Amino acid sequence: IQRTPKIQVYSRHPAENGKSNFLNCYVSGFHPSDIEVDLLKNGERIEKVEHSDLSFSKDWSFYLLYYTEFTPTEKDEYACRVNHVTLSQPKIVKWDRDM
Amino acid sequence: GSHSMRYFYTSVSRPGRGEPRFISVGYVDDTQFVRFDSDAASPREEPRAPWIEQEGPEYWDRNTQIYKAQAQTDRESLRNLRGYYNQSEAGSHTLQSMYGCDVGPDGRLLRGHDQYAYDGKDYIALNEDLRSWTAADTAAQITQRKWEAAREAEQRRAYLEGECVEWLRRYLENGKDKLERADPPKTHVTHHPISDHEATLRCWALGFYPAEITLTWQRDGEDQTQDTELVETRPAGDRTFQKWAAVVVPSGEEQRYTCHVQHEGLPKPLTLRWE
Amino acid sequence: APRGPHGGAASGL
Repeated sequence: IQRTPKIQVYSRHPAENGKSNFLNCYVSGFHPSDIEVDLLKNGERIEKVEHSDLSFSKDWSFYLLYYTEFTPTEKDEYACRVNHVTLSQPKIVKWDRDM
Repeated sequence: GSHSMRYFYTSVSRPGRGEPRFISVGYVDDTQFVRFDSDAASPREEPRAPWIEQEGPEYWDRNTQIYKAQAQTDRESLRNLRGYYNQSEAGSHTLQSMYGCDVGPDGRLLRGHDQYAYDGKDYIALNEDLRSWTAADTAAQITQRKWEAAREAEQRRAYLEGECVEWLRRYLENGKDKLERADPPKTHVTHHPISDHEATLRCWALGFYPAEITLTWQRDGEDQTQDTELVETRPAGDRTFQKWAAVVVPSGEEQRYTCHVQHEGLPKPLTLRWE
Repeated sequence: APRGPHGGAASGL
């Protein structure tokens, strides 16, 4: 029995165009633990993205935080792209600073 | 108030790609403070919180030995579990371990935990009495009989009531500026037009620690559990957490909706409205 | 600190 990841894409602080910040992709609720996560800037993969140490919740499902420093603008689109055994194709979630 | 220490072990087999990987992380409450990874270049317990860095070389050495030994033990366990479920050697499997202690304000043991899951499902757990086990299935009953024969629960209990509590007390003392500090949520309500006759009200909670929070919408003082969209509490990356809750409201009816925030950093629960 | 294997051939599953 496997569990598909929940995905949230969001900033560390309320986004302000021109101000430095951190872009997060939080993946959680998944099993097994192998998972691939990309952060995308205008569709392309951001390099040297760091992540938290693998850990898990009380229901044994895993969670990871992927993060990178970003300076948001009104132009630039950001997203998180997630692959997992439970997914037939990569799942992309767009960054919406209202969410 | 209450505090917890928890270790989280994950062992994952990967036939054809080496021996199983063992990774451990340690937490006090919602604060990770150590890690160990058998896939590291030079596997060693490493500090992940400022207040643990003061521990001497003896600490890191001892704990590192414990993790390496545990990785080996887990590899044997994974072999056995394979057998217990009549599984081949070809598949990948996961063994997770979660244990630790909860203490109150006076530092006395409130509760101990020591449990296990195999391939994501509960396998065996030490009962609250710290003297007996609950097995989830006939495979775990084999583990249970083995541990009863070995009086294993007594060792687990000895750790939980002894070293676990004392180390937690020590960590709470050394990291008190963070571990004993609740950061209240910063809160606001946003308004997002959906259509001519409908809009979203979203109640935000930002920058709070620990993660436990209650965030609800009411319409005319009545809870809107079914009509509220509530995201999972998420880490900001600066130790703090975030959460929001949203409701769809008919145009003009916005002032009938209130957002309610409970958090331990809040002396009294907040009530917010749009603007 | 993690629980040490003082037992110690029986702590496995």
